[PDB]
Amino acid sequence: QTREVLDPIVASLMEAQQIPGMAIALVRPEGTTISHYGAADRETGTPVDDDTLFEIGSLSKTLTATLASLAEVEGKLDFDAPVSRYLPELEGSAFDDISGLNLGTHTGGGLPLFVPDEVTDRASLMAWYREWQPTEPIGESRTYSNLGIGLLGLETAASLDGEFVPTMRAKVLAPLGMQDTWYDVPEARMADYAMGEDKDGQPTRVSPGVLDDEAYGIKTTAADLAKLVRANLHLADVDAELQQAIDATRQGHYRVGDMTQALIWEQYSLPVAPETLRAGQGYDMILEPNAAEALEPPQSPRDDVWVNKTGSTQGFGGYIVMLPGKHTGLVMLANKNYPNDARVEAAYRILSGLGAIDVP
Ligand SMILES: [Ca+2]
Ligand SMILES: [Ca+2]
Ligand SMILES: [Ca+2]
Ligand SMILES: [Ca+2]
Ligand SMILES: [Cs+]
Repeated sequence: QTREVLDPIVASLMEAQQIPGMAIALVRPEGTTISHYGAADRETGTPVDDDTLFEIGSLSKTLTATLASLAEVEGKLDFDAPVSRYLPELEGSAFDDISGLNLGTHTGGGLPLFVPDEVTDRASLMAWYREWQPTEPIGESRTYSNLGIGLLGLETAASLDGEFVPTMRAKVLAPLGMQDTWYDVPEARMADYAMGEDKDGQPTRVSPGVLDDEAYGIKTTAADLAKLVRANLHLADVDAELQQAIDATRQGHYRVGDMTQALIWEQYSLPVAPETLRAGQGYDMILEPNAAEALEPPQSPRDDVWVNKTGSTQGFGGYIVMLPGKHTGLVMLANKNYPNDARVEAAYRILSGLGAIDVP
């Protein structure tokens, strides 16, 4: 049925991009369909199944955003407040002028993409933040950033008086029922941990690193992510504060050309062209500063949009698309880092094929 539309697109996708295995969740009002394809590990041939864990990379950022938003709903975190209010060890730095909202929208003054090599632990990280000088106007320019969302994770953890991972597990993952979601894959589940393949056909698995948890560290199943997506689409029953936290992550905060930056989530008004989506996932959007105009009539969550987030590691590639107006969402996880253009095309074809959008 749904599988009739889905399966040939995935097969062609996996053949065209030589992806060993995929896990796919389609969320709709009527229920969720989970599909697994191919091998969790090319060398061993172990099949992808209900238990297979995939590195989701920057998809992790949506959880980080969600926890941040929940701290805000509980009144423990103020989004427009200076970051140094919750992290006094940054008092007197640029983070007297940068808010948690800036960090969640990548408008923190040009805070760079990658954690620098000199930063090896928490203490060298906080020293790096104290000394860093903005290179872009705060709140007026977007630079996609691991350091920024990372800091939002640390700001959030302080505001909740807890450690990031257990606090995420207790306040977001457990209540969403996301029990196959891990930051550090336990020894007992290593057999379910899919092996990544890089662009050269080589086995690869993500290494620990500074701010890994906050920015890119999650290993999970497609079904678990579908639960986050379910909740975003108002198709789950969750704690009222959690739902409100989740809803607030889709508030539009900045216009960035054709893209609206919400809280980590990025969105486009419908109808959207695939080329517009592709431009969102390209060099010009991801790897350059883009002018960003604040929406302070803070836009209420919209029901006429394409909401998405890509996430990758060296050996993994993931994509989440939500269409709130159609109560429809799509999660695609692969143990290959294949081009974002191809993720976009496959998503669009799936959703168009399902009748959830129209091509012209
Ligand atoms: Ca405020
Ligand atoms: Ca490095
Ligand atoms: Ca860590
Ligand atoms: Ca094509
Ligand atoms: Cs768990």
